[PDB]
Amino acid sequence: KHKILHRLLQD
Amino acid sequence: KHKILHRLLQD
Amino acid sequence: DMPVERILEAELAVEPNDPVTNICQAADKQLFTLVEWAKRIPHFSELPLDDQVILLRAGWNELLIASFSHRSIAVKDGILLATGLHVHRNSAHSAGVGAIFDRVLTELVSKMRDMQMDKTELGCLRAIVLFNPDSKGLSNPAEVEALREKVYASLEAYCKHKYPEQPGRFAKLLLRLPALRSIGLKCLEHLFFFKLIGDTPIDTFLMEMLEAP
Amino acid sequence: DMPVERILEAELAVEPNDPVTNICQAADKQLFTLVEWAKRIPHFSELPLDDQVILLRAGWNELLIASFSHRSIAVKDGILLATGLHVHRNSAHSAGVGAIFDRVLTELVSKMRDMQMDKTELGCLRAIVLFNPDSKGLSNPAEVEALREKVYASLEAYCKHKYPEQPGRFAKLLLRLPALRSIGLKCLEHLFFFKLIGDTPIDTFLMEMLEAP
Ligand SMILES: C[C@H](CCC[C@@H](C)CC(=O)O)CC[C@H]1[C@@H](C)CC=CC1(C)C
Ligand SMILES: C[C@H](CCC[C@@H](C)CC(=O)O)CC[C@H]1[C@@H](C)CC=CC1(C)C
Repeated sequence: KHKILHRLLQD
Repeated sequence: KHKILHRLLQD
Repeated sequence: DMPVERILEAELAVEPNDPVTNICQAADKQLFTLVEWAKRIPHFSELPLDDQVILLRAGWNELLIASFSHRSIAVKDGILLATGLHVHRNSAHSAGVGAIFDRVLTELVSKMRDMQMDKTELGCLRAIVLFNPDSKGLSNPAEVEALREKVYASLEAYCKHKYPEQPGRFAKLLLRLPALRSIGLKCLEHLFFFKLIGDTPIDTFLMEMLEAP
Repeated sequence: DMPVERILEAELAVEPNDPVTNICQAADKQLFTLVEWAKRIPHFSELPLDDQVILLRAGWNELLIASFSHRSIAVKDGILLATGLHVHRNSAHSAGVGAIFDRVLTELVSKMRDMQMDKTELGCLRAIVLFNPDSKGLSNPAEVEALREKVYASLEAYCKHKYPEQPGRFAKLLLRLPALRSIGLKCLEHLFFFKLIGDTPIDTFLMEMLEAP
């Protein structure tokens, strides 16, 4: 869904 | 302009 | 100078097929009562007439939403209109306005209920809303800001004295205002649509509130 | 447990032809920095990942507006972007967005300036915004409500200790949040229009924030 946000929040 | 409001507020 | 007792008196003085039609009819009727309420709030009637108009045009929807919300505290999953009619969320959903109705229930009514917001508190929050110094066109914003300040000063004192065991109560009340602002704006968008599309009779005072500016 | 010192540290850690294009470009860049800010707010990264997403998607625009507004305190009639570019109201007006720009100046920047809102205060207000328990879809609203409560408790203590001669300061800070909510909503409407009409390049992260829900 919200791929950039998820990636930045992961770690 | 806003005739009902003015009238109710007057007195 | 801004006695919570006068604010409470104002609240007390004013106490009473399509749910959208029934809500809009009730809002129109409550706009008359709103004017009478505002006049009972200390120092409001001493403002210039044009500023009284500005403040009521800027705040009417938030003021009416706060009022029906607090009236609805003991209602399960619905609201109570000043006409005495109860509107349930099922009816709102079946009319196409379930989302905004659910925000009202979840962000306002249930929260008022959960903290047992009292009528003095409701009254003060409404007075803060009424005295909105950001309203455009005000002849003297500073004067209105000063009145807002006296109200929240009195509210905090009331809270600290009435509920000393809840030191966050004052902040909790003020922090329902952004929700109230958001919900009021969304309700206005809806009303403008009902007007545009013609799906709902809109009475004269409500209609006037929807007029430009 | 929610030390204002950690909140201040978060603010400090993150400090740096069409004005609409320049503002949107800057907002996209600041969304990356926003994520890094939120991670430095106590207990935020311990929330479930889905809830971190919900809170940032719900709050990003208010959080970015608060930040540029406070950054702009010493600017006459304009704002300062994180890119270092100053945008004056004349330029906003000449681009068709003067009304919303003027609300930003009048309701946020000038008011922050007038009261000398400090960075700890800004940081706490932003943390309150971030921890918005009304955000839809939250796995545990109560947990977020609890975090919001700890932040405002710490803010009040900070204010009462730092500015004991201003007993209304705490309320004054919280009462800029309804304005911030309203302005953020209007800015979103504008962004959705720019997207619809194609009048402005919108970068990938900003675009993602505009995606459904
Ligand atoms: C903005 C008005 C003001 C209502 C006041 C009355 C409830 C008066 C009273 O009976 O206390 C409500 C508007 C909403 C909403 C809430 C219910 C569903 C859609 C609307 C129709 C858009
Ligand atoms: C919602 C964004 C977020 C801005 C953040 C940056 C200023 C980032 C930074 O440089 O701090 C602003 C949107 C507005 C407005 C304010 C200026 C005129 C129209 C908009 C373009 C709709």
